[PDB]
Amino acid sequence: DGLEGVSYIPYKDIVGVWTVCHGHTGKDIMLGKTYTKAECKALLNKDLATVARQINPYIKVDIPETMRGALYSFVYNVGAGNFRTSTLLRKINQGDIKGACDQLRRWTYAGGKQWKGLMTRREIEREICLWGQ
Repeated sequence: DGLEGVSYIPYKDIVGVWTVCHGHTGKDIMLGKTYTKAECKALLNKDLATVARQINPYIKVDIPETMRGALYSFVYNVGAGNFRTSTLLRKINQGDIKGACDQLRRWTYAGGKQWKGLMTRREIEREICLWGQ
């Protein structure tokens, strides 16, 4: 029972890049292969671990494990080099969770990319914002 909006067979995106599962790209993709749900989750695990490797040095405080997972999903979608990522991490490091929530809530109705992964953008907002309350 495949998830809505997940392609289990690799396809070329608009800019010509092979993609599969939760927006996975990379030289590891097997063209023509029908991926299982478990394999798609393994690719997501691999991609989020890569995000974590990039941003962990910039997370300087202990945070709830749910907030951590939310941050990895955020960065996976928005990009580690985006100023939005830098400002979000800085606010969390400072304990300005309300400020982090405010930042995220500007984008609630943007509605751009398909958010990739098993979390939704609203779930990320909820995770950070519910700690600000």
